[PDB]
Amino acid sequence: GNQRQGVAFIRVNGMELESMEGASFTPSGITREEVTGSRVYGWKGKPRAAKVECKIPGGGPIGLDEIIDWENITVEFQADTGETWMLANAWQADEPKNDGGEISLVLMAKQSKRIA
Amino acid sequence: GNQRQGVAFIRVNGMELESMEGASFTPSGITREEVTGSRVYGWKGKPRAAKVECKIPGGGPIGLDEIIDWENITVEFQADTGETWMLANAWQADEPKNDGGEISLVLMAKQSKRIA
Amino acid sequence: GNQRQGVAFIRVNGMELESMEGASFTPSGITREEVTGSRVYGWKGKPRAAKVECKIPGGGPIGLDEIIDWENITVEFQADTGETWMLANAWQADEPKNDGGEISLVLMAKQSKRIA
Amino acid sequence: GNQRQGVAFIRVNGMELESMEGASFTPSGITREEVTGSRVYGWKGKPRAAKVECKIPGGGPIGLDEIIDWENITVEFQADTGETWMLANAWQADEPKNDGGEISLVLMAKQSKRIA
Amino acid sequence: GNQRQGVAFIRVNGMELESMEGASFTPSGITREEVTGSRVYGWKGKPRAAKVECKIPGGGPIGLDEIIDWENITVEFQADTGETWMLANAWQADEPKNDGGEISLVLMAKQSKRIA
Amino acid sequence: TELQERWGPVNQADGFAVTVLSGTYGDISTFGVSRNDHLISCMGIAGAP
Amino acid sequence: MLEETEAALLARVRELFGATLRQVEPLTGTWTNEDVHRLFLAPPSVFLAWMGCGEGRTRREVESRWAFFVVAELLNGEPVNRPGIYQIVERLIAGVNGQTFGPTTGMRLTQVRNLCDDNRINAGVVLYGVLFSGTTPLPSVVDLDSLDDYERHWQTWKFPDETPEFAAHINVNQEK
Amino acid sequence: MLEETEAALLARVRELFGATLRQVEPLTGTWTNEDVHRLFLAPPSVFLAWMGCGEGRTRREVESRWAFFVVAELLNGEPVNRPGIYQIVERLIAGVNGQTFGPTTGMRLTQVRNLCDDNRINAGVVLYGVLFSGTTPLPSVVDLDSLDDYERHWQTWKFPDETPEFAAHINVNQEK
Repeated sequence: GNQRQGVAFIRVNGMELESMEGASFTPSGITREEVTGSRVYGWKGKPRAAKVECKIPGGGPIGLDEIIDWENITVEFQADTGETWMLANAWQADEPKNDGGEISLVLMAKQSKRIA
Repeated sequence: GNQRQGVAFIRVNGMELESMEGASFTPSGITREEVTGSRVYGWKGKPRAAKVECKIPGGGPIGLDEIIDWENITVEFQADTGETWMLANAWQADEPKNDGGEISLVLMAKQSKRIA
Repeated sequence: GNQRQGVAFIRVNGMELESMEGASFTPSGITREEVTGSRVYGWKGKPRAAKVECKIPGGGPIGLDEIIDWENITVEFQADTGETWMLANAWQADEPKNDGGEISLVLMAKQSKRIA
Repeated sequence: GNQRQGVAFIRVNGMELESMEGASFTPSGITREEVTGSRVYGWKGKPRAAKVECKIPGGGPIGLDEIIDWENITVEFQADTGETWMLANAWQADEPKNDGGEISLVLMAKQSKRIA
Repeated sequence: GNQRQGVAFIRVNGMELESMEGASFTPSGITREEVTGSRVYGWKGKPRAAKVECKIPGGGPIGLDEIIDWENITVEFQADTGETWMLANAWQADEPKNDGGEISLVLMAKQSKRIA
Repeated sequence: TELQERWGPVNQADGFAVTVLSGTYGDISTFGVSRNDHLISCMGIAGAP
Repeated sequence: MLEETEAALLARVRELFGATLRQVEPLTGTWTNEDVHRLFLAPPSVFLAWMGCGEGRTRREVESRWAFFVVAELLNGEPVNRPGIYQIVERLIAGVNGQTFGPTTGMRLTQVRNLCDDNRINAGVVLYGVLFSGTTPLPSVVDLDSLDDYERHWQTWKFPDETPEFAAHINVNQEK
Repeated sequence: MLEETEAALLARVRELFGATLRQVEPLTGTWTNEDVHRLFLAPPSVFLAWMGCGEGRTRREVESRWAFFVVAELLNGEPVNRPGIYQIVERLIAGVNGQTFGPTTGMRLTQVRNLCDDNRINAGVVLYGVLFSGTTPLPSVVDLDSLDDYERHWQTWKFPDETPEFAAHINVNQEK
């Protein structure tokens, strides 16, 4: 109780990546858009891939080369409250831009499982 | 330890370009977009070119004509922690705008190697 | 009996630093904050770095250069009542200045240990 | 007869805390605010968290660590005139600091009930 | 033995400048700052330029025009306790003003070296 | 006497004695009352084959 | 907890100075204009005098103000040993600064007065006087201890006086 | 470090003024209403008097306030050398401002009082009085040195008194 999430730990193969102020998570599932004609006509399904967006301070143990060479890893987004999702067979996306000593980085995978 | 990167030195042909507050790096590799059909279906590859974005205070030893006349140079993005990337056969891209006493500049190369 | 905190001693590397008055110690922990929405819910955590703010007479045997080159030291805040706290691998923050024979030291560390 | 509030007692877990002066209690409720448009309409509500701020001597029997580890406590603000309020499941907010044998505690809770 | 700083002497081009009270000297170096994310990590560097803040009576033999035309000078901050610092190629910052027979000079330099 | 000399603060040798008494409960109680020594320990057994 | 504190300062002074000071003795009252003609000075010696207590931070602590009156001899307008008296004052300040003395802690130097007018100059004594302020706590509430067997509980409902009484004499620990 | 500071100030004054000042001598206590009839003034002369010390910034330093009482003669309502006495005052201020004098450093001028009432005018003396404040440190703790061959280490475990004693007389540096 009274443990509303404010800080989250990202982990990659048991490394606990150094994260910045804003970490974002989107679990995998179905995106439910609109299918509206004359009436509302319910909704329509659409697949979604699980995504974790985090910023890493540069110069840490992880380094940027290991970031850009990540092809098959299993990541874990753990909440301070306790909500611990895991992404198997993950991969980094977008450009790992090294702006102002911070590594803007996103890791996404096809499956998201809430363990413990 | 406790050397999280906050400042970076950019060097061209061993000249250590005078760079300003915002310096950005993107190592060369593969940009990992997604192809998703009914299911997530993994990801898709796409080539990426190494890019260094820096702002130079005008009136220094480097000048602006030398900037616009750079066709084949060797660039080195050194981090205060120690991560030193190197780009061979680089070239300045975009327009080198001399706005408000600052030389916005971007240097692009087809390869980035993490030396030392 | 119910003795209260009087003078506070600031030590670096097992050597006393002349702290004039009002040396401040902020322990490392979590800075709980309100989470207000439709109704008040609980508190939100945020990691914090332990901090010691002390004031040292200028021109002392310590020297200004030795102060400004304190990347890794081991600070100790000792309350005369007996409780003391140790800063593991602390560094000098802020901008040191020797104004009027006076300097202010903000030594910040990852965490503080209740030793002794 | 028309007695006024004199001293105020701050208690945690049924144990008095030494308060110097100006130990402020703010009840939990709604902060009614103006709603101004073409004319004056009424007031708008906003939920609040009850909050007791009090100053404690450092180095005392209470100890700094026990203060910084107060995730769930039961605070009581008692006015010597007779009325008293109890904080349901309060926690320590703000950034505690032992500045010159002085510590400020902002114990904030979801609700405050006028017991006794 | 343990002598402290008393008066501070501000010299330009090997000649004293009459500084009334509280001459300020900030050394050139790196301003280490906290880096907080999921947890506290370390410190971040940022280059800093050395600074001397001295107050001179107006209308003196130094004059105002000579002060405002100090593009390249060699400032020396000497603590009477013995330690002295020299500013490599300092220049006048800020906006000089001869208010009430008083002028404030912020002589700012790229680097400060502990000579003598 | 030998153990107290050993267990003394100068010889620095440490020794402990372990004994077992076979008999009836009263005899073991009387022995325990009689001895009163912190360096000997006994176990009492009744009718041990 | 003032008396324990003053005993602590006196013991500390005795330990620090030893035979250098001829004697040490608490002084009743601050140094007035006739203390010189009334006390057994026997200089050089120092006197510890409690000058009162200002309000402390809390309602359980106060800022006690103590004073160290140092005495010596100035025969023929010449101090008996000027380095000695200066060293005595200086060491008294140094060794009784910051260090706790019993319940009181945070001894901070506040003032040092020369405190030598004609009354003491013609009496052949210097009276350099040090002052101190310390965060001394108030004594706690006296505890209690008693164990009596709980056997009877007499309750009386507060009815009107001449209304017939209603009460229960419970008498716990009764078995039947 | 006050006596050394006094010696430094007196030496500096003697060096600066030389034969212009007839004498310089430390004064016991600040200038009272009777020092004129009791001192060997021999004007023109300068007296250095310690006026105490207020609390400094830290717990090892104090703000010591000294005083320079300058004396001269005013025969027939006319000072002997008005330029001379004014020059003495100005040069004493200039040469004892900012400059360190032994451990004390940062001498700052704080006040210059005329300090010439009827008691001194009728006695034919002017008493221009300078005051100074300086950051002077406190003496450090006395060091120690001794070398005794470590040979024995008796350690007694704290059991209740009449419980049989437990101890170890280690006696290091023993071979067998």
